[PDB]
Amino acid sequence: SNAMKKATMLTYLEEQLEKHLGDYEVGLDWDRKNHTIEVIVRLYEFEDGLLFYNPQKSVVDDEEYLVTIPYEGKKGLRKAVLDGFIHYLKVVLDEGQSDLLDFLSDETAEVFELHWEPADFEAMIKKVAETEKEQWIAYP
Amino acid sequence: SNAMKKATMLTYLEEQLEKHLGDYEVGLDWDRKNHTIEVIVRLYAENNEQVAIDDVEFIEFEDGLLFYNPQKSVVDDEEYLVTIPYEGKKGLRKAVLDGFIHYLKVVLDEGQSDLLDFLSDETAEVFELHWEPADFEAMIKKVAETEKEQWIAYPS
Ligand SMILES: [Zn+2]
Repeated sequence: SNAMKKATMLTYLEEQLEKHLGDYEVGLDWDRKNHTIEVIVRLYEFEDGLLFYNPQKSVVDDEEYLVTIPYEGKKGLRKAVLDGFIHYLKVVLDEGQSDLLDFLSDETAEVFELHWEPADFEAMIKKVAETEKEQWIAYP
Repeated sequence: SNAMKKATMLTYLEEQLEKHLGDYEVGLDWDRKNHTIEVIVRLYAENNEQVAIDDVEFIEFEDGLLFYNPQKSVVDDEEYLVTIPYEGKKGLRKAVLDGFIHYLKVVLDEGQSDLLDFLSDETAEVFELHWEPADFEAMIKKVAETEKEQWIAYPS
Protein backbone atom coordinates (compact mmCIF):
# COMPACT_ATOMS: atom_id res chain seq x y z
CA SER A 1 0.00 0.00 0.00
CA ASN A 2 2.14 2.86 1.33
CA ALA A 3 5.41 2.26 -0.52
CA MET A 4 7.42 5.22 -1.80
CA LYS A 5 11.18 5.66 -2.09
CA LYS A 6 13.95 7.92 -3.29
CA ALA A 7 15.70 6.12 -6.14
CA THR A 8 19.38 5.79 -5.20
CA MET A 9 21.91 3.18 -6.26
CA LEU A 10 21.27 1.90 -2.77
CA THR A 11 17.53 1.30 -2.87
CA TYR A 12 17.92 0.15 -6.48
CA LEU A 13 20.53 -2.42 -5.52
CA GLU A 14 18.37 -3.44 -2.57
CA GLU A 15 15.37 -4.10 -4.79
CA GLN A 16 17.30 -5.72 -7.63
CA LEU A 17 19.19 -7.88 -5.09
CA GLU A 18 15.98 -9.30 -3.68
CA LYS A 19 14.25 -9.53 -7.05
CA HIS A 20 17.05 -11.35 -8.86
CA LEU A 21 19.17 -12.82 -6.07
CA GLY A 22 17.06 -13.57 -3.00
CA ASP A 23 18.52 -17.04 -2.59
CA TYR A 24 21.83 -15.76 -1.27
CA GLU A 25 23.19 -14.03 1.84
CA VAL A 26 23.95 -11.01 -0.34
CA GLY A 27 24.30 -7.99 1.94
CA LEU A 28 25.04 -4.28 1.60
CA ASP A 29 27.41 -2.05 3.58
CA TRP A 30 27.32 1.75 3.13
CA ASP A 31 30.51 3.44 4.33
CA ARG A 32 29.22 6.94 3.62
CA LYS A 33 32.28 8.52 5.24
CA ASN A 34 34.47 6.91 2.60
CA HIS A 35 31.78 7.31 -0.07
CA THR A 36 31.69 3.58 -0.72
CA ILE A 37 29.08 0.84 -1.13
CA GLU A 38 30.09 -2.78 -0.58
CA VAL A 39 28.08 -5.78 -1.70
CA ILE A 40 29.04 -8.24 1.03
CA VAL A 41 28.24 -11.71 -0.29
CA ARG A 42 28.27 -15.11 1.44
CA LEU A 43 28.13 -18.50 -0.32
CA TYR A 44 27.52 -21.72 1.71
CA GLU A 45 31.67 -20.54 4.50
CA PHE A 46 33.00 -18.26 1.72
CA GLU A 47 32.67 -14.46 1.87
CA ASP A 48 33.78 -11.79 -0.58
CA GLY A 49 32.86 -8.16 -1.20
CA LEU A 50 32.18 -6.05 -4.29
CA LEU A 51 32.81 -2.33 -4.14
CA PHE A 52 31.37 0.87 -5.53
CA TYR A 53 33.64 3.89 -5.04
CA ASN A 54 33.98 7.50 -6.12
CA PRO A 55 37.55 7.84 -7.46
CA GLN A 56 37.36 11.50 -6.54
CA LYS A 57 36.82 10.90 -2.81
CA SER A 58 37.05 7.20 -1.93
CA VAL A 59 40.17 5.47 -0.62
CA VAL A 60 40.56 1.85 -1.77
CA ASP A 61 42.73 -1.27 -2.04
CA ASP A 62 41.46 -2.96 -5.20
CA GLU A 63 42.78 -6.26 -3.89
CA GLU A 64 40.43 -6.58 -0.91
CA TYR A 65 37.53 -7.13 -3.30
CA LEU A 66 36.63 -9.26 -6.28
CA VAL A 67 35.71 -6.14 -8.24
CA THR A 68 35.99 -2.41 -7.79
CA ILE A 69 33.55 -0.19 -9.61
CA PRO A 70 33.66 3.60 -9.87
CA TYR A 71 30.49 5.69 -9.89
CA GLU A 72 30.37 9.38 -10.80
CA GLY A 73 29.89 10.76 -7.30
CA LYS A 74 26.67 12.78 -7.24
CA LYS A 75 25.35 11.48 -10.59
CA GLY A 76 25.94 7.90 -9.51
CA LEU A 77 25.87 5.22 -12.18
CA ARG A 78 24.03 4.16 -15.33
CA LYS A 79 21.09 1.84 -14.80
CA ALA A 80 22.28 0.01 -17.91
CA VAL A 81 25.34 -0.82 -15.83
CA LEU A 82 23.81 -1.56 -12.44
CA ASP A 83 21.73 -4.03 -14.42
CA GLY A 84 24.62 -5.57 -16.33
CA PHE A 85 26.05 -5.92 -12.85
CA ILE A 86 23.23 -7.65 -10.95
CA HIS A 87 22.92 -10.00 -13.93
CA TYR A 88 26.61 -10.80 -14.50
CA LEU A 89 26.69 -11.28 -10.74
CA LYS A 90 24.16 -14.10 -10.74
CA VAL A 91 26.33 -15.52 -13.53
CA VAL A 92 29.37 -15.46 -11.24
CA LEU A 93 27.53 -16.81 -8.18
CA ASP A 94 25.59 -19.59 -9.90
CA GLU A 95 28.80 -20.50 -11.71
CA GLY A 96 30.44 -20.02 -8.32
CA GLN A 97 28.31 -22.68 -6.63
CA SER A 98 28.76 -25.38 -9.28
CA ASP A 99 32.50 -24.98 -8.70
CA LEU A 100 32.28 -24.49 -4.95
CA LEU A 101 30.94 -28.04 -4.66
CA ASP A 102 33.68 -29.34 -6.96
CA PHE A 103 36.01 -28.18 -4.18
CA LEU A 104 34.58 -30.43 -1.46
CA SER A 105 34.73 -33.65 -3.48
CA ASP A 106 37.39 -33.06 -6.14
CA GLU A 107 40.54 -33.93 -4.19
CA THR A 108 42.20 -32.91 -7.44
CA ALA A 109 41.20 -29.31 -6.68
CA GLU A 110 43.65 -26.97 -4.93
CA VAL A 111 42.10 -23.55 -4.25
CA PHE A 112 38.63 -22.06 -4.60
CA GLU A 113 38.11 -18.49 -5.74
CA LEU A 114 35.51 -16.51 -7.70
CA HIS A 115 36.07 -15.49 -11.29
CA TRP A 116 34.89 -12.09 -12.40
CA GLU A 117 35.87 -11.55 -16.01
CA PRO A 118 35.64 -7.84 -16.92
CA ALA A 119 35.31 -8.69 -20.62
CA ASP A 120 32.27 -10.92 -20.14
CA PHE A 121 30.97 -8.27 -17.75
CA GLU A 122 31.38 -5.48 -20.30
CA ALA A 123 29.37 -7.72 -22.62
CA MET A 124 26.69 -7.86 -19.94
CA ILE A 125 26.52 -4.06 -19.90
CA LYS A 126 25.84 -4.21 -23.63
CA LYS A 127 23.36 -7.06 -23.24
CA VAL A 128 21.19 -4.81 -21.06
CA ALA A 129 21.94 -1.35 -22.47
CA GLU A 130 20.13 -2.60 -25.58
CA THR A 131 16.60 -2.35 -24.16
CA GLU A 132 16.30 1.15 -22.68
CA LYS A 133 17.66 4.68 -23.06
CA GLU A 134 20.12 6.34 -20.67
CA GLN A 135 19.03 6.17 -17.04
CA TRP A 136 21.13 7.37 -14.10
CA ILE A 137 20.79 6.08 -10.53
CA ALA A 138 22.08 8.72 -8.10
CA TYR A 139 24.28 8.26 -5.04
CA PRO A 140 22.78 9.08 -1.60
CA SER B 1 61.36 9.77 -41.99
CA ASN B 2 60.17 11.95 -39.12
CA ALA B 3 56.76 12.34 -37.53
CA MET B 4 55.18 14.91 -35.30
CA LYS B 5 53.06 13.90 -32.36
CA LYS B 6 50.78 15.64 -29.91
CA ALA B 7 51.98 15.26 -26.33
CA THR B 8 50.89 12.32 -24.24
CA MET B 9 50.77 12.12 -20.48
CA LEU B 10 54.14 10.39 -20.26
CA THR B 11 56.01 12.80 -22.45
CA TYR B 12 54.11 15.80 -21.17
CA LEU B 13 54.90 14.92 -17.58
CA GLU B 14 58.53 14.13 -18.26
CA GLU B 15 58.78 17.46 -20.07
CA GLN B 16 57.07 19.54 -17.37
CA LEU B 17 58.90 17.80 -14.53
CA GLU B 18 62.30 18.74 -15.89
CA LYS B 19 61.08 22.21 -16.74
CA HIS B 20 59.52 23.10 -13.38
CA LEU B 21 61.08 20.63 -10.93
CA GLY B 22 64.67 20.21 -12.07
CA ASP B 23 65.90 21.19 -8.62
CA TYR B 24 64.12 18.14 -7.22
CA GLU B 25 64.76 14.41 -7.47
CA VAL B 26 61.84 13.28 -9.60
CA GLY B 27 61.35 10.08 -11.54
CA LEU B 28 58.66 8.42 -13.64
CA ASP B 29 57.62 4.80 -13.86
CA TRP B 30 55.31 3.73 -16.65
CA ASP B 31 53.75 0.46 -15.57
CA ARG B 32 52.51 -0.46 -19.02
CA LYS B 33 50.84 -3.69 -17.88
CA ASN B 34 48.87 -1.99 -15.10
CA HIS B 35 48.01 1.07 -17.19
CA THR B 36 49.62 3.28 -14.63
CA ILE B 37 52.09 6.13 -14.48
CA GLU B 38 53.88 6.84 -11.22
CA VAL B 39 55.83 9.94 -10.29
CA ILE B 40 58.58 9.09 -7.82
CA VAL B 41 59.91 11.72 -5.51
CA ARG B 42 62.87 11.88 -3.12
CA LEU B 43 63.85 14.42 -0.49
CA TYR B 44 67.24 14.38 1.23
CA ALA B 45 68.41 16.02 4.45
CA GLU B 46 71.50 15.93 6.65
CA ASN B 47 71.09 14.16 10.00
CA ASN B 48 72.97 16.05 12.71
CA GLU B 49 71.70 15.39 16.25
CA GLN B 50 71.78 11.79 15.05
CA VAL B 51 68.10 11.97 15.85
CA ALA B 52 66.76 8.42 16.28
CA ILE B 53 64.29 7.44 13.55
CA ASP B 54 62.46 4.14 13.02
CA ASP B 55 63.60 1.40 10.59
CA VAL B 56 66.95 2.84 9.47
CA GLU B 57 73.91 10.87 8.61
CA PHE B 58 72.05 11.86 5.43
CA ILE B 59 68.40 10.82 5.46
CA GLU B 60 66.32 10.11 2.38
CA PHE B 61 62.56 10.26 2.04
CA GLU B 62 60.81 8.73 -0.94
CA ASP B 63 57.19 8.82 -2.07
CA GLY B 64 55.03 8.34 -5.16
CA LEU B 65 52.04 9.85 -6.95
CA LEU B 66 50.01 7.58 -9.23
CA PHE B 67 48.00 8.02 -12.42
CA TYR B 68 45.64 5.15 -13.13
CA ASN B 69 42.84 3.96 -15.37
CA PRO B 70 39.87 3.10 -13.13
CA GLN B 71 38.62 0.76 -15.86
CA LYS B 72 42.02 -0.97 -16.05
CA SER B 73 44.57 -0.36 -13.26
CA VAL B 74 44.67 -2.36 -10.02
CA VAL B 75 45.60 -0.01 -7.19
CA ASP B 76 46.08 0.21 -3.45
CA ASP B 77 45.30 3.87 -2.74
CA GLU B 78 47.22 3.53 0.48
CA GLU B 79 50.58 2.95 -1.25
CA TYR B 80 50.81 6.47 -2.62
CA LEU B 81 50.51 10.12 -1.70
CA VAL B 82 47.70 10.70 -4.22
CA THR B 83 46.02 8.45 -6.73
CA ILE B 84 44.86 10.37 -9.77
CA PRO B 85 42.43 8.74 -12.20
CA TYR B 86 42.54 9.46 -15.92
CA GLU B 87 39.97 8.62 -18.60
CA GLY B 88 41.42 5.65 -20.42
CA LYS B 89 42.67 6.91 -23.76
CA LYS B 90 41.20 10.46 -23.48
CA GLY B 91 43.83 11.09 -20.81
CA LEU B 92 43.61 14.22 -18.68
CA ARG B 93 42.85 17.82 -19.41
CA LYS B 94 46.10 19.72 -19.76
CA ALA B 95 45.02 22.01 -16.91
CA VAL B 96 45.04 19.06 -14.55
CA LEU B 97 48.45 17.86 -15.66
CA ASP B 98 49.60 21.43 -15.16
CA GLY B 99 47.94 22.03 -11.81
CA PHE B 100 49.56 18.81 -10.76
CA ILE B 101 53.04 20.01 -11.68
CA HIS B 102 52.60 23.32 -9.89
CA TYR B 103 50.95 21.93 -6.81
CA LEU B 104 53.52 19.17 -6.59
CA LYS B 105 56.15 21.88 -6.46
CA VAL B 106 54.33 23.52 -3.54
CA VAL B 107 54.04 20.11 -1.89
CA LEU B 108 57.79 19.51 -2.18
CA ASP B 109 58.72 23.01 -1.10
CA GLU B 110 56.64 22.76 2.03
CA GLY B 111 57.94 19.20 2.23
CA GLN B 112 61.60 20.14 2.36
CA SER B 113 60.78 22.82 4.93
CA ASP B 114 58.90 20.40 7.20
CA LEU B 115 61.77 17.90 6.86
CA LEU B 116 64.45 20.26 8.12
CA ASP B 117 62.03 21.24 10.91
CA PHE B 118 61.56 17.56 11.68
CA LEU B 119 65.23 16.93 12.51
CA SER B 120 65.71 20.03 14.64
CA ASP B 121 62.38 20.48 16.36
CA GLU B 122 62.53 17.95 19.19
CA THR B 123 58.74 18.42 19.40
CA ALA B 124 58.04 17.17 15.87
CA GLU B 125 56.73 13.62 16.18
CA VAL B 126 56.31 12.67 12.54
CA PHE B 127 57.26 13.76 9.03
CA GLU B 128 55.32 13.13 5.84
CA LEU B 129 54.12 14.86 2.70
CA HIS B 130 50.75 16.57 2.59
CA TRP B 131 48.53 16.50 -0.46
CA GLU B 132 45.48 18.72 0.10
CA PRO B 133 42.97 18.04 -2.71
CA ALA B 134 41.40 21.46 -2.16
CA ASP B 135 44.80 23.07 -2.86
CA PHE B 136 45.25 20.80 -5.85
CA GLU B 137 41.84 21.73 -7.23
CA ALA B 138 42.61 25.42 -6.72
CA MET B 139 45.83 25.05 -8.67
CA ILE B 140 43.94 23.46 -11.53
CA LYS B 141 41.34 26.25 -11.41
CA LYS B 142 44.12 28.80 -11.51
CA VAL B 143 45.55 27.27 -14.69
CA ALA B 144 42.13 26.53 -16.21
CA GLU B 145 41.57 30.30 -16.44
CA THR B 146 44.92 30.97 -18.11
CA GLU B 147 44.32 28.79 -21.16
CA LYS B 148 41.76 26.95 -23.29
CA GLU B 149 40.79 23.37 -22.48
CA GLN B 150 43.02 20.82 -24.16
CA TRP B 151 43.29 17.11 -23.49
CA ILE B 152 46.47 15.14 -23.27
CA ALA B 153 45.95 11.52 -24.11
CA TYR B 154 47.45 8.36 -22.71
CA PRO B 155 50.32 6.67 -24.63
CA SER B 156 49.67 3.76 -27.03
ZN1 LIG C 1 41.55 2.69 -6.49
